Amino acid sequence: QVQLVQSGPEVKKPGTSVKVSCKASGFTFTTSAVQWVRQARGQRLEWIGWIVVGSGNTNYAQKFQERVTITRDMSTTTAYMELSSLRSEDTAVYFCAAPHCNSTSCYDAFDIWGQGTMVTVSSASTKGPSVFPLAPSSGTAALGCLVKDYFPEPVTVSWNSGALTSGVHTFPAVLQSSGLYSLSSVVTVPSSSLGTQTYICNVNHKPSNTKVDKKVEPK
Amino acid sequence: ASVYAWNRKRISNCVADYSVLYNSASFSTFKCYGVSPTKLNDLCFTNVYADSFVIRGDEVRQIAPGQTGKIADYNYKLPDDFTGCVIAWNSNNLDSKVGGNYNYLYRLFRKSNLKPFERDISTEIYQAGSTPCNGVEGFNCYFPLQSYGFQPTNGVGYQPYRVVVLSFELLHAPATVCGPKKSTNLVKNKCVNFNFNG
Amino acid sequence: GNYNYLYRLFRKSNLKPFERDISTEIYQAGSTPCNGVEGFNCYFPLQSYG
Amino acid sequence: DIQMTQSPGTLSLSPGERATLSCRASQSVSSSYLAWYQQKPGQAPRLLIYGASSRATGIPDRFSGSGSGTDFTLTISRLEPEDFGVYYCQQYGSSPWTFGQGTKVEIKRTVAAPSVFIFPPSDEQLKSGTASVVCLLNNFYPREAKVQWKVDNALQSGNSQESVTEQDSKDSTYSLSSTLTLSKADYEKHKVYACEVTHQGLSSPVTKSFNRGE
Ligand SMILES: *[C@@H]1O[C@H](CO[C@@H]2O[C@@H](C)[C@@H](O)[C@@H](O)[C@@H]2O)[C@@H](O[C@@H]2O[C@H](CO)[C@@H](O)[C@H](O)[C@H]2NC(C)=O)[C@H](O)[C@H]1NC(C)=O
Ligand SMILES: *[C@@H]1O[C@H](CO)[C@@H](O)[C@H](O)[C@H]1NC(C)=O
Repeated sequence: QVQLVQSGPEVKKPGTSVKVSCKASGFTFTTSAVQWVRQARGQRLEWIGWIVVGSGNTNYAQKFQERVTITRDMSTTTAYMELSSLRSEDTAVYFCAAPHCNSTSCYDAFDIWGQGTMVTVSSASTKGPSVFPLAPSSGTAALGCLVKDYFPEPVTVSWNSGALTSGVHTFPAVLQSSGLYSLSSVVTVPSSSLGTQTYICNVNHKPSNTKVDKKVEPK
Repeated sequence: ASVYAWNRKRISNCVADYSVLYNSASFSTFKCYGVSPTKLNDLCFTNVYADSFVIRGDEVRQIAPGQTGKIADYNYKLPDDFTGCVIAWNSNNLDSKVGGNYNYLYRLFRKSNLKPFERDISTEIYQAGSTPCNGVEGFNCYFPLQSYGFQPTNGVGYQPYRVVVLSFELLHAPATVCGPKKSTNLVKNKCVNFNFNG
Repeated sequence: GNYNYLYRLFRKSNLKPFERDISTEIYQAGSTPCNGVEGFNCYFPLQSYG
Repeated sequence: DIQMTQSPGTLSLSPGERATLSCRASQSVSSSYLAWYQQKPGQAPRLLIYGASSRATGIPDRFSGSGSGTDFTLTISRLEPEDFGVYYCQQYGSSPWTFGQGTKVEIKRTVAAPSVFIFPPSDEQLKSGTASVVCLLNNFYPREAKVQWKVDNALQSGNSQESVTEQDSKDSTYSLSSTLTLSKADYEKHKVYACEVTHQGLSSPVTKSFNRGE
């Protein structure tokens, strides 16, 4: 079980600091190295820096030399990444990577990767979502739900408590200028089934503990 | 001296009093192997080796026969049949510097373990991967020595400790290193069992 | 590691033939009296086999 | 710093063809210090090839790698449905260990026109003082599509936002959702709301509208 587990999602205000953890398993941490890489939503991979676990020596990128410090603790076989003076530009997903090694030799690349830690930096506050119905117009029709004005990401949407999956499109959320997110989830069904099949969207937002079951009606 | 460059002193023909050192609370560690620490003055061996170095407190437990760790495996290994003593004392006031000391190093990587009483001071770049390092550090190519960075504010487990390991070697030669061998008062005109010089 | 088997490591004198000593008195290896208190130069006479 | 560039930007290929990706470095780098990673949406990168010509553990043998110096190539002999994702090349010899910009490998398909649907804002949201009109583009290819909002024949700009889903795993099509956001006052100041969709599969832009109230 050569594993690499990272912290959970983080939501910090601008001007603060975040410390992302990255714990190793399976291989011998003491003789390996750990790199940190960031990825903005829909962007490429941006290398932040690396650290030698045994020595503690660090190398950072030019763009992260000023606000990122990578550390490690061989006793708890965990490496950390401190990011000071957060801002909206820092809202991204952060990965840690390490070669698996035995007691004397190491792998020649970064083959073990963490699941990723999403860090959101904004002035917004926790808020539950408003679910509005997108009714189908009066052979196939489309209907859905609008999960509007919630924070932070993400929300999960299901149809018929998971029974309806075919033809379902849940779009990725957009960040409005108000700081809240908006998401649309649609489904195409035959026009005949509109009067003899109740459609209910199940919107769940764990950060706000919000569970909304909204029934879509043909006006 | 540094732990990887441990210093060895040779002791031939000189009387010594291990009682003023054993009775000293200054020494944080006084542990002997193969010979009792109390009964030490009577023993006689032809030569004495004195290995000296500096480590950190958490590593003082590694200076013992049959131990494993960074120091025991890559810096200083004691044989299983070691016959001698290990003495250690806290040297924070001497070997610790604010900001970290850069004078004491320790070997961090090595492909094989050290033989008993082996001394390795090579600075070859350790190849941790399959790709050969060509004198340049990088991924899977690290420098074998690392600095302790002793600071006065460090935890006592990380503070500097001076360690001296005394070993007593007997060869096919006359035994020239002897203990104090104190004496007592003498009484006359009474039947006594006596033990003079030899 | 089995430590249930012990052996006496210090004693003020050698045992006479077939003599048995099971005392756990703290052996004073130095000039400082121990007064039943373990510490520097005050050792538990028994030690476990490894 | 060493700059890593990847090509092509989008690799539209059919399942079963041979894929070929290129990676260029701004200066000569060691072949033994280059890696290729695969990343799927919502997933972590996965190492495929290292040392330019060393297959990783568990990676199928259809993935291969070649190159030397400044030019390197990643070759997929037979493209599998589980291989359509994003590919990166990284050099880890000289610090900083920069990454490439990525290559999206999508499933090639025939031109499909989008099904256009318009959704007026619900009365429940209208009670909140804000109106959101939604335009859905369903099952189309390629991904490139154009949506224009017209409110009483007045083209809108700067008050709408779009969102595109990943390529579907079954029909290899994309879906688009555009949301126009107005105040309740501005929503009640007009009557006809329409979205015009321009796409390759449409011989002419298709417009879907509704009358406020009807
Ligand atoms: C520690 O591992 C090295 C290298 O093993 C390789 O890399 C590992 C990450 C893993 O993927 C292994 O399956 C790989 O084989 C060992 O070094 C090799 O040892 C074998 C032993 O016969 C030898 O034939 C190879 O030439 C060696 N290769 C190199 C680059 O040194 C090493 O033996 C392992 N040590 C221990 C204690 O297990
Ligand atoms: C028996 O006990 C006395 C008590 O002081 C002690 O002096 C003596 O040495 C002991 N005998 C032996 C053989 O140790």
